[PDB]
Amino acid sequence: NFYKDSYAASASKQDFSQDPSKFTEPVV
Amino acid sequence: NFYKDSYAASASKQDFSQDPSKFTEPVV
Amino acid sequence: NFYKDSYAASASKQDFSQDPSKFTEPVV
Amino acid sequence: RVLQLKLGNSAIVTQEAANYCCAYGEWPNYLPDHEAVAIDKPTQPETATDRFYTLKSVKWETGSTGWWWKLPDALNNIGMFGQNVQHHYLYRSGFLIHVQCNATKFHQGALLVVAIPEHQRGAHNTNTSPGFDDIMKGEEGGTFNHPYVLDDGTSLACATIFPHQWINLRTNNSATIVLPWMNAAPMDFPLRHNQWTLAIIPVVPLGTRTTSSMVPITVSIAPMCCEFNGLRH
Amino acid sequence: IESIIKTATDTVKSELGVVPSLNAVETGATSNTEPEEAIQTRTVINQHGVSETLVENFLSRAALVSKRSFEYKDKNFFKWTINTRSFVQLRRKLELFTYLRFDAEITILTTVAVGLPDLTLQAMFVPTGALTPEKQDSFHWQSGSNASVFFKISDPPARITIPFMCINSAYSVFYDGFAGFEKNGLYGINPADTIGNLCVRIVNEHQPVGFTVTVRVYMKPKHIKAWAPRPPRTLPYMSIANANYKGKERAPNALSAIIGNRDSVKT
Amino acid sequence: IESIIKTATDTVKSELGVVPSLNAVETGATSNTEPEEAIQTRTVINQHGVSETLVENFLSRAALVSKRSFEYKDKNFFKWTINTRSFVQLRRKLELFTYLRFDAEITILTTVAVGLPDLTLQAMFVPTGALTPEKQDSFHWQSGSNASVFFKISDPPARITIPFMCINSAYSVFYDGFAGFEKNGLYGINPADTIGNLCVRIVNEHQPVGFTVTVRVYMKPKHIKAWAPRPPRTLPYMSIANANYKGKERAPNALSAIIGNRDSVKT
Amino acid sequence: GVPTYLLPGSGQFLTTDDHSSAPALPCFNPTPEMHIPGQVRNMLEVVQVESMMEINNTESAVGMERLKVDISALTDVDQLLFNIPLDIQLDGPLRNTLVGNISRYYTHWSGSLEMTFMFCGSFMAAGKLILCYTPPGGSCPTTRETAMLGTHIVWDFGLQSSVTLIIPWISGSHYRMFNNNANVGYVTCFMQTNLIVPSESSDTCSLIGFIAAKDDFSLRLMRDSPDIGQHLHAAEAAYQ
Amino acid sequence: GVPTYLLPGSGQFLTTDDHSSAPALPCFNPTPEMHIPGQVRNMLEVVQVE
Amino acid sequence: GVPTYLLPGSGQFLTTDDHSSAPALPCFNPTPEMHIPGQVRNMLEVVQVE
Repeated sequence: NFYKDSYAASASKQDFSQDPSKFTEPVV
Repeated sequence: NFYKDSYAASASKQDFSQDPSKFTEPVV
Repeated sequence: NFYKDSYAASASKQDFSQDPSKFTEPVV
Repeated sequence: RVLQLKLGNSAIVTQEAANYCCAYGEWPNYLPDHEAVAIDKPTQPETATDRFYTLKSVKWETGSTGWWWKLPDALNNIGMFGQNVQHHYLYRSGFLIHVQCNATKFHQGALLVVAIPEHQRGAHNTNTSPGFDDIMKGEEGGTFNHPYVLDDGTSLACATIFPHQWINLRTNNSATIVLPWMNAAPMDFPLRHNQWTLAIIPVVPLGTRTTSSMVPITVSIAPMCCEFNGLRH
Repeated sequence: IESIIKTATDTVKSELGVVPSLNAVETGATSNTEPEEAIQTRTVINQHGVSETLVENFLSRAALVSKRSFEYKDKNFFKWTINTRSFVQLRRKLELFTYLRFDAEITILTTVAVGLPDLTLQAMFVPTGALTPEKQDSFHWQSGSNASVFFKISDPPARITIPFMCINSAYSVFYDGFAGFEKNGLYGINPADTIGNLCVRIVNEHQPVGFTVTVRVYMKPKHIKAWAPRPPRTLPYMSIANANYKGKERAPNALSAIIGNRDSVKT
Repeated sequence: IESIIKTATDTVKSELGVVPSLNAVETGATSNTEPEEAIQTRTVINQHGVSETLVENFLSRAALVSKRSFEYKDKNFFKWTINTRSFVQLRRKLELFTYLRFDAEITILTTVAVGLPDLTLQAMFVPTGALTPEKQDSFHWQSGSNASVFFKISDPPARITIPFMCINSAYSVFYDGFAGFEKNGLYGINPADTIGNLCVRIVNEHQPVGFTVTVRVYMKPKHIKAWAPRPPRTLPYMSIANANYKGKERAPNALSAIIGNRDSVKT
Repeated sequence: GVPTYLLPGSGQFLTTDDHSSAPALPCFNPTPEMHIPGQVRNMLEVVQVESMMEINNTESAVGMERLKVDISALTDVDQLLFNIPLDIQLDGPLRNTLVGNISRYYTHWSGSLEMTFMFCGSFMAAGKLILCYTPPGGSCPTTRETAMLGTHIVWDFGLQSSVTLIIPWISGSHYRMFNNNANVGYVTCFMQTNLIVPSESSDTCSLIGFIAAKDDFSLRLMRDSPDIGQHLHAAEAAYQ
Repeated sequence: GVPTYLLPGSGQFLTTDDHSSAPALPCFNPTPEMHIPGQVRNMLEVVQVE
Repeated sequence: GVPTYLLPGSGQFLTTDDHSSAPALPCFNPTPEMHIPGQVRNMLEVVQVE
């Protein structure tokens, strides 16, 4: 990215942080 | 900027230094 | 390579690691 | 293993069911300071509105399609919650839905207690959008017209992706869903927008040898962590 | 407990006459009896990458969201209100979520149908809360505030990133509610979620051309976040605005029967 | 014992009346009696690089794998199932291996035969397990999932790298076996090894043009690995699917005689 | 004065590229993020979740009846109640699921499935069932005496209202391929015993089965979905 | 010999861009700044006023 | 604003080039390699054989 804005950048395909539990086990 | 002149550069959107007081309180 | 993927890169002409023995001498 | 939820002045005799559903794994809390928008100090009732508003018992016969209540549309007249909804410009409140069904050991049946966020309903077969008196129902609460597609063209078969429970009349008799504030805005309008939709659909219908069998379903909503801004009057 | 999951999970091996206890579905819990516990297994180091199922990769494709031809000699240009609800392939893929937060990315791609002329185009993005041009040559086209973009035909296609425009934190995809505050305001429309109005005209003054300009607008949304997934819509659509459902006369994807039939359940 | 071999091997010098012992071919062993041992030699530092015989360099050339002309006024476009078996020059060079693992690299190169028009093309890659467009203008062309690519004529040719697509670890070049599980499934076809279906159309609406578009698809496979080399096929081919053999009526490359004859073995 | 030259593939529009483009609104301050519950950061989080199977995908089952299998007293001992083919490619009981409808955006799939069958009779209603898992390749069994061999689970009603059943991932290839197939597997269910209700409970008990993908599940090579695709009301109204 | 290729959106004129362009007058010595009172550096300074 | 200029031989297709091109399928997870016996890494391994 050489643009001054941040949303102008390429896509961020790095959000590997899952949390499958919050749908399968939404309990307490 | 790769031009030798300085005004040829991109815009400088970094002047965040406000002073609202000099219009609202121009008193002594 | 400036692409995010790895197969998009140029060819890797660096695999000089031969093993001629495994065809000429496949014995034990 | 009999139990008594005491919240506010209201109190419900319940069964201890395992695993009280905190929807999407979150207990509801107040609006944090770094996410607020309205600069004025919001009113936070702690026992006036935080109480079990129990709606009418609804007759589950052997041919019912389901029941749906929209929150807080069901509670826009009831109690001190309706004395703030109709006196504030904004609200923010999670909910704690306790759906209890009263069967014998002989009745068969199965219920899907599910809380659909932003259940934008659909009208069957017509290109006219659903009217204002077709979405907002109040304490009465509507009835599904085509529950198999959740009245919006989606599928009930996939509807367990939402926060859901089960009332299987063998295993249990009560459901409990605890709801956080699900919205794209920190606060929203209490007469223009329904966040959730408590949907109770009979998957397996009711049955015993007397074919006139009816079982009532009790539904009780308590708002958790109420907030309100913009007090008129 | 969130955890970085870069590959699909591994399988430990398993071990006679063991006695497991119990299960519960009715609490709303997906059963997490392991393949280790229920049946015999072996050691599998699993190297299948989950990356293509990411919510970024699932939606950041440049789907064609508009294809509008206009004749040059609205007439003489087109204005287009931005929605992803145009084509049913992308919309069902977006109706899998309740709240979506993305930065859009428009790519206007221009052709000329019937010596083929070289022209200069203008693709002005007018966000909602401003004035769109009615005529082809209003003074709204040289509005120096609106983020216009000039581009030829014989060049690579023009491409601009439009940021996250909503005043809420996410676009409400569905909206159980009513726009405005009066009872005739329609159901399922949020005024906050409106992107803008992209309008494209041909800059040149009127040429004796017998040519048709076919314009294609693409959108690869990016920096995508998502919230509260939904059941995918099975029935055919009935409009762009409301989620009305009709069903087909025969299975599959009918109102009575979403799945196509067979002889019997036991055959 | 694998060892990095960057140049061809060196020759040590050699030394009267020496007595070497024995040999064995019948164990399957190539005889490794050195040039040092069998005859007189001298010191040769050898500097001939083996790099051009690498399996990368032997196959990573952009061979033309398709040349399909279509007439614009399937008709109006072409769809092409990807195989390297099209032209016999590249296939025999690939029939030198049993299992091949490569990342392909497509380069579509477009010309216009009979003021020559400037057009925009679309080259959509539809992998197998999806829908290819039957008509020129189906809704399959704006399928936002398939990796389409738009390119003009007057510009450098379009170029995309297609990854290793197979669900196995290598493309089975030959396949001693049968596709599917039923007895009419054909011999020598692996369903796993299918690359995809590249299809190219002209984007423009119908122009009064009396022009022919000749399209050439190139493929320089790269990141190549290879396994189990094979004898090169000497006989002329009979199809693309099966490895049937016919032979020619006269030597060389005949069924009875691969090598051209001479008078006698002793002449 | 940098000496450059254009490669082939210059000036192309590749509809799957990823390149930083020019912003429309400069120094646009976006609306700040706010912690909305239930963020999906990977679609296998959705596929992990249970969802219902239409086991009764037949004619003479309409709407909600297509989800449940009715066990009467007319169904005798060792009668096949249902078979569920494990072809998520084929348009059968697994398509209208979370695991089905998200996998159809993907050509190649791997990983293990997981069924769970909930019994919805009366409390007093007791009786046995045998859920046998046929692997790929093996044909569907027709008798309990054949179903007693493979991978069965003898399940009793009065003792247990739900049975988890693992479909293990068995394949020679690292994935399967969705066609534009032959026995990914089967689960069948036989009446091990009769159905026994007392004289007041309903003599027609019902089952509903679920399916969820397990934690080893994985998907690649994104296609477009076969389901949707086509009149659209107010479609031209965005322009006019 | 740098190997480059053009992206889409090459050669466009975006009327809100911010790119360093070519100067007209080279080594132009501008008239030096002089402290004029009441510099507005943000328009919310104006909106703050009654 | 990098000042560039095109060399001769720009925009040519040389059918023996070696340049990193654009990928078709982004973040495509390829099928992982598996040790198949008898890997040829140089064709002189074949020519060495009787």
